[PDB]
Amino acid sequence: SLLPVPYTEAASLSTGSTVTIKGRPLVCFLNEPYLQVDFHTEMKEESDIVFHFQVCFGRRVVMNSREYGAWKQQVESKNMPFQDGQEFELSISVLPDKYQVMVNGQSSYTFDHRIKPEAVKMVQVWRDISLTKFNVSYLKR
Ligand SMILES: OC[C@H]1O[C@H](O)[C@@H](O)[C@@H](O)[C@@H]1O
Repeated sequence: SLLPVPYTEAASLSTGSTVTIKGRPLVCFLNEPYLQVDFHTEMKEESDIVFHFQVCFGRRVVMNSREYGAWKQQVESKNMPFQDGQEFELSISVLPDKYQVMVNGQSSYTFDHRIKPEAVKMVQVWRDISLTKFNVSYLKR
């Protein structure tokens, strides 16, 4: 809807930064829609990924990083706070030791930094969703 998907935005992250994403799945969970959020080191899609967050609605969540063109140790979670056919609010906060992911205001996943957050230069949100809001908090030094 509001914003185009794939959605790409140049960004700068550091401790205290928050990325808020608002959207909804394009189809019911039965058809297994996906949602993917990648924090890139460069403005290009082929660049490395500091934090890869992929949701298979109703199934699982996978997190990883792509370093020097290679995927690393994948982390899998079965925690599924997302609701079928519902708008969701996803917020990713940058803590000193890791990323904390909140879904609709509830802590749901964390991922220890593998690469310093300062290496991020772009964020891309894509797959099967309509995007209504994308915001990066630049209120701290
Ligand atoms: O999430 C999908 C993507 O990240 C995983 O963590 C890795 O195993 C990659 O091989 C895979 O292509």
